[PDB]
Amino acid sequence: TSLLKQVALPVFNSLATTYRSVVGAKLAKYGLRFDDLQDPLKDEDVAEALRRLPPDVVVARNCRLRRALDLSCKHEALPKDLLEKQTPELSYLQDVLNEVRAERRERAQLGAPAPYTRIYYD
Amino acid sequence: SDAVEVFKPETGLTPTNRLSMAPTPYIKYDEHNHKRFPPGTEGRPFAYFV
Amino acid sequence: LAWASYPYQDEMRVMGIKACLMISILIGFAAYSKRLRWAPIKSQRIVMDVVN
Amino acid sequence: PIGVWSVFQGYVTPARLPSIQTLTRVGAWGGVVVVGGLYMVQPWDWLA
Amino acid sequence: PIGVWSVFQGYVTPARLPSIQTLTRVGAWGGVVVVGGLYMVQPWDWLA
Amino acid sequence: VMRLSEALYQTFFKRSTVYIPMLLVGAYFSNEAIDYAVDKMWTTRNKGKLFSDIIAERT
Amino acid sequence: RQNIPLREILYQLSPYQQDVIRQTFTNAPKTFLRFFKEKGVGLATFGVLFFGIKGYTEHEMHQERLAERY
Amino acid sequence: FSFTDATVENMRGKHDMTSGMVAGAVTGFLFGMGRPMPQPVAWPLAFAGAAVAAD
Amino acid sequence: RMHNKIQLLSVLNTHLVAYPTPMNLNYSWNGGSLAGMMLASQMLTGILLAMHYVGHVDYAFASVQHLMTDVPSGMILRYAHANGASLFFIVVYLHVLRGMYYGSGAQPREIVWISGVVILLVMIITAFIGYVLPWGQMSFWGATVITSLATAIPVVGKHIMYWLWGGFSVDNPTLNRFYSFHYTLPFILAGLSVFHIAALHQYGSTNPLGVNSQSSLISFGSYFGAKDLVGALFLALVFSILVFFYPDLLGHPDNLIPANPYSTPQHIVPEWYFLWVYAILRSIPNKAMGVLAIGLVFASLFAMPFIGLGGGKFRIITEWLYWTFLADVLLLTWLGGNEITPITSFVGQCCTAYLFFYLLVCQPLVGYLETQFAHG
Amino acid sequence: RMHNKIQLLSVLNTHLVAYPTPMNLNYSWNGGSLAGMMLASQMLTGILLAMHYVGHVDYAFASVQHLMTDVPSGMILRYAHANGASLFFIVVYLHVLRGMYYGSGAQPREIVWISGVVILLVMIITAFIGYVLPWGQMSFWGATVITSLATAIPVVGKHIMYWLWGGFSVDNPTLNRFYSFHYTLPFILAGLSVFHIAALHQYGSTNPLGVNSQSSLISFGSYFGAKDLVGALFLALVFSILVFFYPDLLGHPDNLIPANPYSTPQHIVPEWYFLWVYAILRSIPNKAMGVLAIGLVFASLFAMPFIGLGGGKFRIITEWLYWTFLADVLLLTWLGGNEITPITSFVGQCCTAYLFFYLLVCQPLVGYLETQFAHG
Ligand SMILES: CCCCCCCCCCCCCCCCCC(=O)OC[C@H](COP(=O)(O)O)OC(=O)CCCCCCCCCCCCCCCCC
Ligand SMILES: CCCCCCCCCCCCCCCCCC(=O)OC[C@H](COP(=O)(O)O)OC(=O)CCCCCCCCCCCCCCCCC
Ligand code: HEM
Ligand code: HEM
Ligand code: HEM
Ligand code: HEM
Ligand SMILES: COC1=C(OC)C(=O)C(C/C=C(\C)CC/C=C(/C)CC/C=C(\C)CC/C=C(\C)CCC=C(C)C)=C(C)C1=O
Ligand SMILES: COC1=C(OC)C(=O)C(C/C=C(\C)CC/C=C(/C)CC/C=C(\C)CC/C=C(\C)CCC=C(C)C)=C(C)C1=O
Ligand SMILES: COC1=C(OC)C(=O)C(C/C=C(\C)CC/C=C(/C)CC/C=C(\C)CC/C=C(\C)CCC=C(C)C)=C(C)C1=O
Ligand SMILES: COC1=C(OC)C(=O)C(C/C=C(\C)CC/C=C(\C)CC/C=C(\C)CC/C=C(/C)CCC=C(C)C)=C(C)C1=O
Repeated sequence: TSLLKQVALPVFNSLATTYRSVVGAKLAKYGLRFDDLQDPLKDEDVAEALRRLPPDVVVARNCRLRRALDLSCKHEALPKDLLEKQTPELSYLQDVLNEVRAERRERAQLGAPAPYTRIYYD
Repeated sequence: SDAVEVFKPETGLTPTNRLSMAPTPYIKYDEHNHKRFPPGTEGRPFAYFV
Repeated sequence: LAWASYPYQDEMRVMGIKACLMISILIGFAAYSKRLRWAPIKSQRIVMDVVN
Repeated sequence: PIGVWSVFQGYVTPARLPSIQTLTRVGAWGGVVVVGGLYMVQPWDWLA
Repeated sequence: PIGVWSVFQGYVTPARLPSIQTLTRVGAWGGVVVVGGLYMVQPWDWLA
Repeated sequence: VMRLSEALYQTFFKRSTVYIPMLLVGAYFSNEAIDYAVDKMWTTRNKGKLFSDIIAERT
Repeated sequence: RQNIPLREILYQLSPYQQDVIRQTFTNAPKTFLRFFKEKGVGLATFGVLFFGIKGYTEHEMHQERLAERY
Repeated sequence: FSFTDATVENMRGKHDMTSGMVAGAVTGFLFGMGRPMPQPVAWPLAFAGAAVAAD
Repeated sequence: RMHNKIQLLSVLNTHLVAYPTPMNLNYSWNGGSLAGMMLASQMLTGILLAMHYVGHVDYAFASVQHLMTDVPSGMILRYAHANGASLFFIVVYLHVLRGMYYGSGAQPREIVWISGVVILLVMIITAFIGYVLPWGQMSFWGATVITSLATAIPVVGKHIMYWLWGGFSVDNPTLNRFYSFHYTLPFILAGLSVFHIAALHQYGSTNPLGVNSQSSLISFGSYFGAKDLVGALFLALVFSILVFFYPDLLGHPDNLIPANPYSTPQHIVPEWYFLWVYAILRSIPNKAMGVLAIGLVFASLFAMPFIGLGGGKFRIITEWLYWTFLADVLLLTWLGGNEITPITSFVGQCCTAYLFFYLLVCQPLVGYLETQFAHG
Repeated sequence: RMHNKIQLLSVLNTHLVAYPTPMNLNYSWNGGSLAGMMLASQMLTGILLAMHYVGHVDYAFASVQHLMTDVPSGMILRYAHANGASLFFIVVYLHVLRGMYYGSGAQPREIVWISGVVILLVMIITAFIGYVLPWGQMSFWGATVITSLATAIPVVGKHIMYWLWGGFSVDNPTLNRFYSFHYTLPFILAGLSVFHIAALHQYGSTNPLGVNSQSSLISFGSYFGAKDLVGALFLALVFSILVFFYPDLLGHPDNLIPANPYSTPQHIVPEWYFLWVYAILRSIPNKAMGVLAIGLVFASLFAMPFIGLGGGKFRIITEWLYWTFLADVLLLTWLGGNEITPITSFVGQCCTAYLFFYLLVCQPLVGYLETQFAHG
């Protein structure tokens, strides 16, 4: 497997860049980013990564989500001057989330759990 | 009470701060789905009849 | 024999014509009352400091 | 997600899996179900 | 202590009772149920 | 632009106890008109085929 | 009830200060074309697969009926 | 165009110029949708006129 | 303030009037209210029909006819019940396909998906035993063919079959017990629906964008009551057309013949909403393997919130494979209504294999690749 | 906690395991769990019964006989379902008398009392129309006598009566609709029971001392599970005695005769739990006045949380008057099984007058005097 898995990575990278191009074209009309597509209810690591963030980053993420949901209700897209400024691949969460997942993988090899649970309501 | 100690805003001439210090009377709504009537249109609405 | 299988076909069709007419008018009236209630939301203005 | 995302994220390790003694004591409930079914149906010539 | 206990203690005065206008506005619902029943049954020209 | 009249508002719309009987009489007349239109269209289209046409023909 | 930190100005107009269904006639052809532009690929691949497999199956069934003849 | 033409043909029970005009109006309205406004009327007229000239 | 004084006002206000809901919900989020309305319609018209039906093999067909002709409004009630079952299955199938498209069963809504699969199984059993009640040819022979699948289980198959029948064949005790079970199971459906809805209100609905929506929530009662009324009126139009203009369109003509246990029809087929399961069963030339395949389909439906990755519009590979899955299930629906033939057997086998491939291979693996593409 | 992660386990834990209950509750607080057990038993036995019963004239009596002699365990099921109605009414009556003795409907538990009175009315209607179903002489003639009492409302009389009957006399349409109504009403009973229990849990139960018990509360699920099990075993002993040794003791022998509309029995009396209302009706020499008095009894029952002052012990005058009320009600129960005689008419009139006197004069005025004596 190692003989063919040396060059199976550039094909993965090309497919990933094509995928991100198409989806980022879809995302930019709503003013969203790739990291806004991660739900703290859907993943407890994302919920942990989101409380490790400074408050202005969280305020900006909430503002972008509110704008996108308003656009989705109105069946609209962003205007051309806003749409040309959109940066769908500017990460704000991937470093913190990668650190959180690495910590959870480290605790699991020693039999320890994660020091957080799912978000439980009511 | 003062707004700096109660609302605690960020400092700067951001778009939200400009409307907070001096709101404009020329409010623009979105008109892709509904066109507004002329402002100050009086009378009981025609939607009750409908 | 076709009458014997469906003895009330004429009455059913008259009732169906009345029902289709009434429901078709009510669809327009309900669409009107739906769009009236949702109008302050569909035309709201949100301004924020985010540009991205 | 919790089912296959946990296997793919590397969260399912041998140190986190249940022990072989735990699997022995949990799997002993299988004989209880067999004897409960035999008590309910009584489909035996076992009494002799 | 809601009911006869309120009137035994003196909590039901001439004040805190409904006004004549309030009773007339509530009393105007008597015609609505009559008209609704006549609309539902339709006994046309049945008044003697 | 088009707007409901004030004097017509103060009579049939301000109180629900006046609005509801007006609603019921309008409902009665609307049902009568829809019944009339449907029956007239059906009898005009199927003229000569109904049982009453044969009975009135035999007079 | 789930405090959300956010900075905004929101404006809303009375529903008796705007129209209700008049813009629905203007936007109707554009919305039709936008709907088919967005869902064109999925509806087409559904139609191609369903009608192609159904047509192939019906054709071969007719050939099977013809093969039983004398 | 062809489906609308034959549908109106079979619905009216006869062959005449009405089916071509209706099919042209439908096809031209399909072409003219989403465009500024001389065009959602002008294109049904052009396709119906092509049908009428054909007949 | 007034709803703060009574518990029943408070619960109703919280869960019906002031319940927060995402503002960008489209008309694909109306299937639940329509399914609830169709369940209420089925319960009302069934309760009204039960006052004239007799559950005996000498009077069942005759009482159906007498209800059709002599009972005032009995034809409307009978056609409304028989076609409301089909519209109930249409609305529920579209609801499930919405959930499959958006991946709505994912965390934290695993309980909602599992209670949904439970509801669908109860619905299938309810409709199947309700169809036997007219005691026509299809009603008799379909119950004979389907309850004879218990003999695929070895050793104790015929004993369970005879215990369910009450005898050596489908006869009067079968009809009486089917009538009691059929009257009973809709109330279990109402309870399951109440539990299913109260499970969703813990976290709320998902939105068409697939993002977190806690920043943009509006009251349910003021806004989504009218939006649900619009869809209810569109459903009432289709219901009126089916009841009054085409009442036997979705039925079978053989169910108007009285039941004969000594002469089977040439083409025993179920109602249309059981045809995909029937095609799965007929495609496999082994009764035990067919029953196992149906059970594995429903096990894969239960295991969706734990093996499924991939959701709505922004996850484009699974979004494209959804339409292939939809074409596959409609091909299974069409294949069930056709006779056994080598090409239909082959095509049914391939379609069942593709359904299993989509459920168990595409949803975990392709979902994981697109998560790595988007966020790796 | 494991129950803190699934919302179903949280509700079940909160309302059945850890629910704080006063520790000094005696064995007269076991009426409600016994009533729920009897409701569940009636539902189970009836659902089993409906698989062998045919709801048509000229088949109903024969289907009950085939159930009794040919269905395995069918005699046990029928006798259990017949005597379970009697035990259900015994338990619910003792529950109501407990609430009357302790003043259990007072503030803040008025909704609990009102929902109980609604449950009692639905229980009465359910038991009556279920008693019509075997189609004997008592069934037919009791259904005739009770439903032909709508000719007391002026003008709109026989119209309502003929619409109830589906004809001009009690016949096959009346039996056929009574089967559907009787099958359906116990699910409304179960839902109303769930609402009734949920209304009590807002404030918890009263105690035999009649004081505030917030300082001395213990867990329900450990301490009051075995205490309910003891009373359930006593009820099972009485139930087993009634089923196996005296199965027809509480019934009427005339209901074993097939119904004859042209021949009436000598004495037409209902089941024992309907006898006090029958005595109130039969004592007054006017039909409209008898129906008005029957309605006034239940209106005074609804008004009891808002007019009734006075509880258990430490309020001794109303405590003593409770025993006169109990004797009055038991006398009315005895009088309903007798014949119409001038002395029995006079005694029944006096008993009805004292029942109204206690419900409407003693409970407010004597209770107010007790409050003025104790805390004045
Ligand atoms: C022998 C028996 C004769 C029976 C004759 C009647 C058979 C059925 C009627 C004819 C059906 C054929 C045309 C159907 C058109 C339906 C509409 C449609 O497809 O549009 C959906 C769809 C619309 O997309 P949307 O508008 O984006 O939703 O159109 C397409 O995307 C095009 C579909 C083309 C694929 C199907 C082509 C026909 C398959 C035939 C395969 C034959 C295999 C031969 C192999 C053996 C050779 C020896
Ligand atoms: C998650 C699992 C999902 C499973 C999905 C199952 C399928 C769901 C969608 C099915 C669509 C309905 C098809 C029903 C008829 C199938 C007939 C068949 O295959 O056998 C042919 C069958 C037998 O043919 P033969 O045995 O081959 O001769 O023919 C018939 O019985 C007549 C077919 C009549 C078709 C009527 C079509 C229009 C009915 C109304 C449509 C309403 C659409 C939605 C509107 C309401 C919106 C709320
Ligand atoms: C309390 C609720 C219900 C009652 C009392 C009830 C009762 C009945 C009765 C008495 C019949 C036989 C009369 C006839 O054949 O027309 C029947 C038929 C039927 N019921 Fe219901 N039903 C109920 C709910 C449902 C539900 C929820 C479904 C869901 C699919 C359903 C599906 C059917 C079907 C398919 C038939 C056969 C109709 C035919 O082909 O004639 N029923 N029901
Ligand atoms: C009698 C049958 C059913 C009723 C009355 C019902 C009712 C509802 C209602 C009212 C909603 C909220 C809004 C909506 O999405 O429409 C909902 C959501 C949902 N239902 Fe159903 N449902 C039924 C069957 C099912 C079935 C059979 C499934 C799946 C196998 C299912 C899965 C779901 C899911 C996953 C959601 C959450 C979707 C979301 O919020 O994005 N339900 N249901
Ligand atoms: C099927 C019928 C009924 C069921 C299942 C039921 C159930 C219960 C249960 C489980 C309790 C709590 C335990 C207990 O105190 O026994 C309770 C309490 C109570 N019930 Fe019932 N009940 C029924 C009928 C009634 C009726 C007919 C009435 C009154 C007319 C009534 C009035 C009350 C009251 C006032 C309480 C509170 C007693 C107190 O805490 O002092 N219930 N019920
Ligand atoms: C889902 C619930 C129930 C079902 C399906 C049911 C079913 C039946 C059936 C089929 C019969 C006629 C057969 C026979 O009489 O042996 C019957 C009779 C009867 N039912 Fe039930 N029942 C239910 C609940 C109840 C309840 C809750 C009560 C009382 C409050 C009740 C009281 C009676 C009585 C008194 C009879 C007359 C029995 C006799 O004298 O033979 N039933 N029921
Ligand atoms: C945002 O999401 C949501 C929706 O989507 C947009 C909804 O639509 C609703 C509202 C839900 C509806 C309309 C579905 C109906 C609910 C259920 C549980 C269906 C089952 C109930 C039945 C059949 C009741 C019939 C039985 C009765 C009355 C008992 C018998 C008694 C008598 C006949 C007297 C809610 C709360 C919601 O949050
Ligand atoms: C015309 O006829 C026919 C039907 O009908 C309309 C059918 O559907 C089907 C085929 C349907 C399939 C394969 C899907 C539905 C399958 C099953 C097995 C339905 C479930 C019902 C069963 C097992 C009957 C037993 C009933 C019980 C257990 C009562 C429930 C009570 C409790 C669990 C306590 C066929 C062929 C048919 O030709
Ligand atoms: C010998 O004779 C007698 C009987 O006979 C054996 C009796 O039993 C009774 C006892 C009956 C009493 C006191 C009245 C019962 C109460 C009511 C309201 C009458 C029943 C009403 C009916 C049947 C109307 C139809 C309604 C139905 C079936 C259900 C309605 C549905 C809902 C509420 C959802 C008496 C007195 C009697 O002397
Ligand atoms: C004053 O203190 C209190 C008491 O006094 C000590 C009580 O007694 C109770 C209530 C007691 C309860 C709830 C237990 C009694 C049982 C009831 C009401 C129901 C009986 C049911 C049984 C035996 C089993 C039913 C089984 C099934 C399978 C039906 C369910 C159906 C499905 C899952 C589909 C309460 C709340 C209380 O506060």
